[PDB]
Amino acid sequence: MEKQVIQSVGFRNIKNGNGEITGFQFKVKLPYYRGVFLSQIRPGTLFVDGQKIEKDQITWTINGEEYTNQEMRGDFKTHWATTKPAVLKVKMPGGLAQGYHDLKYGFCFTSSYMPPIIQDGLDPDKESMVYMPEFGHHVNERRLLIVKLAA
Amino acid sequence: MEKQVIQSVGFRNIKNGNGEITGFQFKVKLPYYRGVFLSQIRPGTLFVDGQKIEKDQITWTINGEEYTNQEMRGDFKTHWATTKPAVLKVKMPGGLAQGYHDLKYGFCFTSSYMPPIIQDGLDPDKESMVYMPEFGHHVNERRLLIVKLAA
Amino acid sequence: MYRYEKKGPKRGVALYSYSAEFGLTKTLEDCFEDLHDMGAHGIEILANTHIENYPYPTDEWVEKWWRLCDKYEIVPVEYGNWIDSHVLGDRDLTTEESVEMLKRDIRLAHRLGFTVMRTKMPVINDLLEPVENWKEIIKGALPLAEELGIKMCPEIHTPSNLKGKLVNDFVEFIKETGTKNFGLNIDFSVFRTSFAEGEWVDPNYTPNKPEDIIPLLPYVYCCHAKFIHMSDDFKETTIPYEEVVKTMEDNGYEGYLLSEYEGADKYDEGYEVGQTLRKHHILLKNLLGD
Amino acid sequence: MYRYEKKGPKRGVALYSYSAEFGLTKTLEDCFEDLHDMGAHGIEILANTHIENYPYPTDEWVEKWWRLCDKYEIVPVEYGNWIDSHVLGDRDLTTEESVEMLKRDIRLAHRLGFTVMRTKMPVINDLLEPVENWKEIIKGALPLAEELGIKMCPEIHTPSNLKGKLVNDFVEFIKETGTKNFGLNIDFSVFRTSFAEGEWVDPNYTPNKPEDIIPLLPYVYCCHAKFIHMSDDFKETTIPYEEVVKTMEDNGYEGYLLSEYEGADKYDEGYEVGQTLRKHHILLKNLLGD
Ligand SMILES: [Mn+2]
Ligand SMILES: [Mn+2]
Repeated sequence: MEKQVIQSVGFRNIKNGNGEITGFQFKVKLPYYRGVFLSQIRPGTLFVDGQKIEKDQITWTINGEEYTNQEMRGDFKTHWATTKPAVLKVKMPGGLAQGYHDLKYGFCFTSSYMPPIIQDGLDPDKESMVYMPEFGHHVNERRLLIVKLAA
Repeated sequence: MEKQVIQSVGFRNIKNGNGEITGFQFKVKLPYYRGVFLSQIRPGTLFVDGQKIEKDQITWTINGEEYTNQEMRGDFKTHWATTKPAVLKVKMPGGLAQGYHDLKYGFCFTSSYMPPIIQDGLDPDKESMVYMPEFGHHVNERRLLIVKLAA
Repeated sequence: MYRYEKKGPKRGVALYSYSAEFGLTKTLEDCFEDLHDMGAHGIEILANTHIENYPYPTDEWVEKWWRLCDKYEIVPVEYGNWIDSHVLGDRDLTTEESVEMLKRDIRLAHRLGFTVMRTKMPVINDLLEPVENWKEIIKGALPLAEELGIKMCPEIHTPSNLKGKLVNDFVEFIKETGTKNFGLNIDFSVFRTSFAEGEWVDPNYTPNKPEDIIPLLPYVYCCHAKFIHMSDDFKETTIPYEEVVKTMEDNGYEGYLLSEYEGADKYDEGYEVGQTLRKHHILLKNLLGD
Repeated sequence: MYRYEKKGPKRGVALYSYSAEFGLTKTLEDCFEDLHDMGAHGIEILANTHIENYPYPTDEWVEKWWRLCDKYEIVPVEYGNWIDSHVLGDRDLTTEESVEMLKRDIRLAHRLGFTVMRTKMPVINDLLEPVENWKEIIKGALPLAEELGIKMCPEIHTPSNLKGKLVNDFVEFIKETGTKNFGLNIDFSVFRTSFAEGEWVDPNYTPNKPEDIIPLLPYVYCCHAKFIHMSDDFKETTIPYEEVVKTMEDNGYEGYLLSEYEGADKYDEGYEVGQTLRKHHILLKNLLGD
């Protein structure tokens, strides 16, 4: 995989069955030195070309299975491995057009063994006071290309 | 593996059985977009801290098996894969001392499908006239560390 | 087994493009998913690069390969092999040794579902002509190739012209034998018109016009869509792509055009060839419809 | 099964050092061979990082693991796990849930041949103290741990002092129970004396003297050899390494000292942590003899 958190591979539109575009997906790698259980994850907010998209519009696919934020908040037995990037599927009718797109995504995860100053105010959309790179940045960006015909 | 041709992993001294140091090894990755057969390889000359070491002192280990330059020149059925770095074992009694060491190694390989200007004067110790990075440099360097007690 | 049945020319990628990345940052599966993001279905692999434990893969690996094809909707299109008679420094390989090696690659290509072979041979002069026994080598493998539905194709590329000796010697051979299992792979570098100021250009190279390909399309079974530079408007700035693709549409081509990118920035740090290829496939999709 | 029978303290590496590299440029086998180049035999892995398909590896993967240990002369020494009661946002985990998770990790650690567990627990205050039921959690797993020859050890590190509440509460527990399967892992950051001008230092941290460890060595089963900077003369420039290692030699220590490097340059491009570790192990070999 790639050093960047948002992966260049797996960024595409999503079709329906009935052929209609329902959204798009992209992969995020866990930027942690260890895996986490699903209930440790705290999905944040997406920005695509400045358009804001809330977490209630984004599901996580890990180990072949799709989870909602709610499903995930309760599952402390399913394990996300550092080497198995999660696939985020974003609800958006019509998808993204041909060409470039700027992505800004935020998420973080809990680490209850850390000092309690650190664990508090742990916001998936805002960086920690001091930055330790073994935990990665909560917010990451990437400029990626979508292949589609011109409208 | 690593982008550099000489690998940081696998650089160590070599013992005897009877405990005496006989030489040292280091790994080289094929910097080619395809694998080659053993008979295509043209081992060149080694420099360790400026000390020159001829190819008759260096064997190639590929696919678990050790080959001499002569054995290799005749074997056109054994295949070196781009993702399976070769292990070069260098004859040198006593090995290398504790600490840093500068390595300069040269080797190249034949590509009979290339224009015949290119294939001629193909010297394992001298770079091709024009440089195509899909073939790599014939000569590569690396500063690596050896773990040993002080003498 | 996934099948792609668009009529006319189809787009694909040649994994030679992922050349700085394969085995380092992309796996074979990463490359498949990268083609998937593009919507590309056709693929070209290199025998000595992408088949694990070449030349003798395991039954386990082969089945993993077919699973990847189904999972990402990939059609094995072209399989790139070498008949290296000069593999030995001390001697040429006999015709029989060359045929045994060629036949072996034909089997592997068929097992992995490929249907065209891009066969590269050692060259003996500066026109890039093959070893003199090349007619004998190919004639030795042609019955097996016809049985297994494979078409062997040498690659025509700069500086070779679409009407020089090299092409006509191959076309002559096809006509004398009558075989439908030997043919040509045209690499789009033969239509390149724009170069950089100060960029050296082989005094023997002359661009061909897109129409120059029309009498050869009977014999063209797969094309390398070479490309040099994609603008941020997703146009190729060195080759008359619209005119080449339209010529082939209008004149009955049903093969693939497989992206081949050979720029040296491939190997500069930070280069994202997957993005470059997506540019090239935005153009390709717009010209073909899919 | 390879065994390392040097007397006294032995050197090793904690794969947490390969933290920017694991899964990107080094594989698990690369890490083993990297320890081999160093002559290091002891290893520490992290359960949630280095066991494929954690928490349920296959019989195939486990046997590959043992083959790696034999092939590179690696002793599974310390196995790092988490008892995360706070894994759920809405509630704490009951004592039984915590013990079921701990017991599970004890089994996996034993199967992979490990003999010390570096157990990290959620913290409730700023002295880094464990969840209040920690005595109950450990007492639940102690019989299994004693059966399987494992020693569970929380890690003592800055700002915690070798004679603060945190250490003495653990030592008190060991004495009251009498268990020989609970104990301490001392991380060398507790002896750090030199810092940079302008480098913030926790007002609660005081360096311990190397002798401060002597009454605890009965309870120390594995140490993290933390280190900050290696000179080009292969000396550590922030911790009295000679004096710490000699104290432990002279006072009967037989465990490992496992290199742990946590610098942020780990994640800068071009950083070669394998070289940094070789520096650290040139020092370690010179102090120990092997
Ligand atoms: Mn080509
Ligand atoms: Mn530590």
